[PDB]
Amino acid sequence: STIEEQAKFFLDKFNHEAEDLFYQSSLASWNYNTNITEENVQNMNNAGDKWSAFLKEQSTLAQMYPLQEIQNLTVKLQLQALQQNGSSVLSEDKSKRLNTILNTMSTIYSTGKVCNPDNPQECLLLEPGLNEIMANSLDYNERLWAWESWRSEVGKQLRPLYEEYVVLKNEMARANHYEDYGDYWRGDYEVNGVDGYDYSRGQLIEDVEHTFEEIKPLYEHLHAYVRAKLMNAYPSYISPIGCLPAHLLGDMWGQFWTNLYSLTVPFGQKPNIDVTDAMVDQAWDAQRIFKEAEKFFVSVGLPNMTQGFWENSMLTDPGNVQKAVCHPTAWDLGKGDFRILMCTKVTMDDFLTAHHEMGHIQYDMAYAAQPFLLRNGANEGFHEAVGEIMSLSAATPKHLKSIGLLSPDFQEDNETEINFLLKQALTIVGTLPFTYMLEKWRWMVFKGEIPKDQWMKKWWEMKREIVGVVEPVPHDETYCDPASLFHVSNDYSFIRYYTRTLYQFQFQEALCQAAKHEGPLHKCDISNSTEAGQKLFNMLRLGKSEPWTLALENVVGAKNMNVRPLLNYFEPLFTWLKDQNKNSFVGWSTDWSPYA
Amino acid sequence: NLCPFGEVFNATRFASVYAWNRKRISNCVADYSVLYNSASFSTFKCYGVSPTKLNDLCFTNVYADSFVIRGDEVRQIAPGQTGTIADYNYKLPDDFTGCVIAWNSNNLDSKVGGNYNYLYRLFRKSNLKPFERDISTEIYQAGSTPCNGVKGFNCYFPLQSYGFQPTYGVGYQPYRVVVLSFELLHAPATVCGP
Ligand SMILES: *[C@@H]1O[C@H](CO)[C@@H](O)[C@H](O)[C@H]1NC(C)=O
Ligand SMILES: [Zn+2]
Repeated sequence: STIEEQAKFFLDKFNHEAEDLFYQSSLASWNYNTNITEENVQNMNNAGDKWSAFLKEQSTLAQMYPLQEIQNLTVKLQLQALQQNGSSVLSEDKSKRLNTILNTMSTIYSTGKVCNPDNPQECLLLEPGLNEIMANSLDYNERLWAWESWRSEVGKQLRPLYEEYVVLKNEMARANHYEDYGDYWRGDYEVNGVDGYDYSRGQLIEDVEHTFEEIKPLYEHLHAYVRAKLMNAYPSYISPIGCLPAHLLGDMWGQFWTNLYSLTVPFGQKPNIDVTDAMVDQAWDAQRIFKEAEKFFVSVGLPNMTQGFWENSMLTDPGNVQKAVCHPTAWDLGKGDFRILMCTKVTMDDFLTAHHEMGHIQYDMAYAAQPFLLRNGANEGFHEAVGEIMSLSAATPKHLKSIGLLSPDFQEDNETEINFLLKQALTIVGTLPFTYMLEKWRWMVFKGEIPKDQWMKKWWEMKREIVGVVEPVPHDETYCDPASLFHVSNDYSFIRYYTRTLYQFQFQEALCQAAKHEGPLHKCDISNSTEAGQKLFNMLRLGKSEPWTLALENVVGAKNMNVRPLLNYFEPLFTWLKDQNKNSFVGWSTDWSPYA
Repeated sequence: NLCPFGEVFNATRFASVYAWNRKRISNCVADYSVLYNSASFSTFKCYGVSPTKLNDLCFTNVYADSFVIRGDEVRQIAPGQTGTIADYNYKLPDDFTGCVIAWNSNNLDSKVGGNYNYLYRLFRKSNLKPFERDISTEIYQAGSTPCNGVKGFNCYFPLQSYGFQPTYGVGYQPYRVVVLSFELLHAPATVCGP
């Protein structure tokens, strides 16, 4: 037999045992997240350990079939996905040292306490306390205390660990033949061997910076509008030509500007629409919400939820009888078992995340016929982009009338649309400079372009230059402000939040032309469009079996990430912001500081 | 006297598809009426012969083959089909005269921890001839290097288990299958209808 035939036999054996062991680890993980008992933790860890040990030995076996001798593309992708997954060429002592660092940083983040200057027994955690201040406080001093202390108590603890974390992760990346840990993260977008669809690891950096250049004009006018509104919220605290202080952005870091909506609302006399009151009046329960979300996907030609979905999912809080992790998640246990984990309430928000999370399930169901190792999103940004566009259509006033939650003769003023679009921009657009700047700093840190003696100096130089945000107090190199964010201190890639955001508006734009939508892009509902459901399904069914550039082409007709669909969604707001900023200065000086 | 159909369909345990069980049925009056109008079979496909007409003609020898497979594999129990089950476990002849009967047995053949009683053969040197049975457990040689009975790289154990659990999707749930083969020859014909 040839090497390719031998590898196909190896995957046939692997797929059977992997599906069994992955199901057992998923069922044990499900039982813990739906019922937190000590016995369920032990069953989850042991089943997870058995799965991790299995992947490690199968990865070493998969490396025994050389990639260069395989000709079938589907076999090559499965072997490559197994040779890289479960590989641990780091030394034993350095692997334990890295894991200890990772666990120490995670514990510092989740247990770090900040105590009041007045009372040292009154202590606040980030998880329920500092975040509440940063999201709801209108007091300049209270926000500055929470912002600066989190970085003074917790941030300074992570700095020595993050220094060793960088070099140890770079060693792990070189053991997998990547240039550094940043290069290793960018390997998710790599495509080799397919003529016309290839994509190099360095191409992601150039494509991210090229798209961001076209985002700058829209962000600059969003920045200028928010600044002028913030000068009235905090008079004598904000320069009309300077950056925004970091502690006044609506959360601990400025990741999203969503909580600034109450200070920057375009028309504060027109309330945003909310069908929460209509659901309670019509006696909606959690089952109705998910039955309605099921009707949405069926309306575009997608399949119904399986009978096991309704029997095995957890769509309400179990109660006091069982303690559960109340965090909306879509589960793909394998073997045709799909469930949603949600403590649903009868609110418009939970109604929308149901369409989001069912979107994941539709994605998982579509590529279930793929081989095991290809049952994943095209790249790391495809899945959440699919869930987000479900929420986009389900939230439109067209859709809410169709299901009886809005009145038939409800009228949409352009003022309420500008209100809606600005709330969207604060979340969607406001996070894009934050995300790009954060990963860029991490990329240059990993490859050594930013030495440790300039970590915080360069960090706040790019916060000023790229994001237009300035520190309220100066920070020397004893600080580690990046690590104060969960993703940086818990070792999670971040650029996916940038690429996914561009993907989702590429998808929605392409699906709305297939749905023959006429008006502005943000008013579009793909419901009852068989052609829109088929265009999306022709990608969902692929999984990882094709390069992500081909998967994107099946939907949008182009092979690359493009930012024009995003700019088209916010075009009604872009024109409005430009007129509001006629009297104001657009852009920012990097010289001004609240402490200077 | 009636035919032992209740012993085949209502059996406590079915066989594994790789060791599918065969029972020859003769010297009895068959009541196919209880069968084709049971409303509990998800698959009742007949080839050559006709349902609701089997209660008329006598047959020389009637064979009943039974086993358990998963739902997505029931399509392979048909003439001229291809797959792990049709190739290596149970092969129906291309010119098959008989009926394929299948029903969901999740309530009987699934345990929460996983039911490892039902196996299937994953590898074989060649495809199975029609109605052939392979119950050997010889190590399969996937490469050119000999195995010499050692399980390892390119040397696999040929039987795998379904691990049926009740929370599986319908395509992975256990399905009990009964294949009825009919033949008429110039021999004492003792399988008639009422
Ligand atoms: C199996 O037994 C049940 C009684 O429990 C009976 O109703 C059914 O008809 C039997 N099936 C066959 C094929 O004889
Ligand atoms: Zn999601």
